[PDB]
Amino acid sequence: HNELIHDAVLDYYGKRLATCSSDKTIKIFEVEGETHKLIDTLTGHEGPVWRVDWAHPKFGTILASCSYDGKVLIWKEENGRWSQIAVHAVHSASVNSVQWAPHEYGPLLLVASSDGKVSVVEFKENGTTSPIIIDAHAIGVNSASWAPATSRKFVTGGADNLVKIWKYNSDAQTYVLESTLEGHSDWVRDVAWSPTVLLRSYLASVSQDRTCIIWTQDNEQGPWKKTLLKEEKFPDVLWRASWSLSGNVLALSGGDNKVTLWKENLEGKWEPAG
Amino acid sequence: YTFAKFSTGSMLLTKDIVGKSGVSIKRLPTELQRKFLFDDVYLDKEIEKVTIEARKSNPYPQISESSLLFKDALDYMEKTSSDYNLWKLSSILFDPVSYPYKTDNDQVKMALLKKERHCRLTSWIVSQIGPEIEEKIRNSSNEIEQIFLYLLLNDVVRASKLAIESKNGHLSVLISYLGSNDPRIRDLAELQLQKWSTGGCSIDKNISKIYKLLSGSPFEGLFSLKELESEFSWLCLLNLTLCYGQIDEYSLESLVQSHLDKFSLPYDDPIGVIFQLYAANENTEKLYKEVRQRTNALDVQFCWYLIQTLRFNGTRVFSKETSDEATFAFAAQLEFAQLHGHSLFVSCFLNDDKAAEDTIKRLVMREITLLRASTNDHILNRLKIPSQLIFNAQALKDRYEGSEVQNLLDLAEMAIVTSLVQNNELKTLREILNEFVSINVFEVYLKLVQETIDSLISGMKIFYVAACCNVMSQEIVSKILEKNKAKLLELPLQDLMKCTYKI
Repeated sequence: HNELIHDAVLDYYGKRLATCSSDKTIKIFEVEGETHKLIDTLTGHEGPVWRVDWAHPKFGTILASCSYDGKVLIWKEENGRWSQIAVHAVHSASVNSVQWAPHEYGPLLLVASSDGKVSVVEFKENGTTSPIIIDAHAIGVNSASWAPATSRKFVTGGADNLVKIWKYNSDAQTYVLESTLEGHSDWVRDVAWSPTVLLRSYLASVSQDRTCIIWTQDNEQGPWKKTLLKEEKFPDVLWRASWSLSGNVLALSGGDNKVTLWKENLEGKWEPAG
Repeated sequence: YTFAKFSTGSMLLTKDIVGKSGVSIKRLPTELQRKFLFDDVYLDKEIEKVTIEARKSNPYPQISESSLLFKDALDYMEKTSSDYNLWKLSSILFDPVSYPYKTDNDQVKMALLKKERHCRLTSWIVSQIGPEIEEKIRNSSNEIEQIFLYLLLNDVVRASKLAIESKNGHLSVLISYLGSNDPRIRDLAELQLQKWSTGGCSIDKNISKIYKLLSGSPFEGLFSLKELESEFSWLCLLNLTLCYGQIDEYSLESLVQSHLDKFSLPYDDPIGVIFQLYAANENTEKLYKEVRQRTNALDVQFCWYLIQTLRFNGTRVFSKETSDEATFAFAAQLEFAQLHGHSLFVSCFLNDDKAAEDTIKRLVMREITLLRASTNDHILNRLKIPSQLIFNAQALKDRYEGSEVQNLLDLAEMAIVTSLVQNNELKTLREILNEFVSINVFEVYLKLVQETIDSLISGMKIFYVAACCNVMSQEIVSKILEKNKAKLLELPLQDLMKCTYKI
């Protein structure tokens, strides 16, 4: 019995899968082609676990999950026995996304909850949490993705149909908003920064209004460029939108039971692939 | 509701309630469709053809010499497949010819090389059009037309023979000139054609065609074979230009270009594309870019191989950015095919050192395990993968699988925590001395063995879980051994129970 899992994540080396469902449990699997043997079940949430996310193995085996009970729970495998080492629930509503930073930033976490907040939880020398939070969106935040870089930044998708690009500032010590972008007529479900250290940067912003805008910024200066992936509404509301590391391929999880795939061509415009 | 993101090992997980986990491990459909690529022998022999040098802005490998030729791939393909035709024709036009015999001076050499290339190209075209024309000869009901068709197969002698046999003797004589570029005959033939085409009550339809061939400009003309556009493969007519056409005064390229200027080729036809890229000479890249946005006849792999050959043979010129674009694309296709060694190898052909560094590093660290199996995987990490990168990556894989020699080459304290035998401690101390946190060093120095300093160090370390308690217990035992007194009592002034037992 597992009729509705909400999120799954793969570890750096892809040996250990972590699915999370609505019955509150987080199941860990040892994958091997066909056969994923169930190795664990983790019960510590008071509502459907929306998302899970491993951290960089540089920090051992850590997995931050966020669930409907408004609480972010950090887990850790310890000699082959899992244990909830920390928790971070400074958010008064259902926590939606949770995504670790690039491992060069430390062990930073990115939480994004419906109380219009988004936190960056550092884990200090005592391993204790060092929360520095910001207000992100009015009617709630559905998602928040990190950006790689070599001047740190992330993106957030809102319930006011916004897509925001925040940047760290030593003057403020809190991430200062640097640019907001408007293009959807309904709750911005997911936002994704692309890991392509190439000539430009790409953002795929899926939404409830069955659109997927692509914000391609030329460089560090010239603002983004709006590009409705295709100019027809998808047969059903879209949920997830993920970039590929090698290649800059885009995967779109529409509520139409297939996942589409879109690649950029020399027109600059985007074309299906599969 | 659905969810799907991309894996580290770029592949896709989606909701799937037919499986056991509630997700599906999908092998991302690879565009990379070319069999020999999944065979590691090809890759080994392909690395044998390369000279790898470290960059002048970082230690990461990038290619200094390549001896790759379109020629080389041909062994791994069927001589029957259209692909083989593409690669072969590409070899004929682009791979350097060698002329083994010594030549009085070097411009003669150049000339001979031109003749050789020309002869191979035209033999090949005749190979292709062969059955087409032979079919046409099968169905002809007229001898002079057959003679013409034999000229279409660049068989001057059989044409001459049929002429002889069909009682067309003068024609026969004329034919024997085909393929000598005698400008006298050229202008005479053209003259005869004008005289006919000014009065000339009637001349046989195919005799005029043959004269037009002798004219050296069979479409370029005023009695033009251009209308044969509708009766013959474009390649067949191109054969006509290449064989007769005016070989000596023109270069192979500008000749082919001359022909192409008279006839649009189908956008989708790739042997067409190759001729266009060959003829385009002065701006191959320009055309290549045009070809890119117009068609997919040239695949990712081919475009990369092409660009690389031409680059490393001086044959032609491509932007650092276009060569890198091609290279990225192919390396990516390869990585989507779980062909990491091969993707890595390709990744090395990057000009942008920054990008090469990132790509290479990222991939090696993410995928180190698979990249350390056979000797064909060894030569791989003996591309010139930086010692640092290889071991560093290997360090990460150990921390995650629950290393030390790597770290030796915060985190160190965590390793020391994991470690808590004497010989190993000594070796670690030696490594630390070679490298030269301080508190741990003091503790180690004490363990190898002033007492008060060691005590203060241990206390400081305690201020900074099972391992630590064990170390504390060991220190306690040592102190107890030392007391066996007043100084020891002065220094002192389950853990609680032990402390009580001590007092």
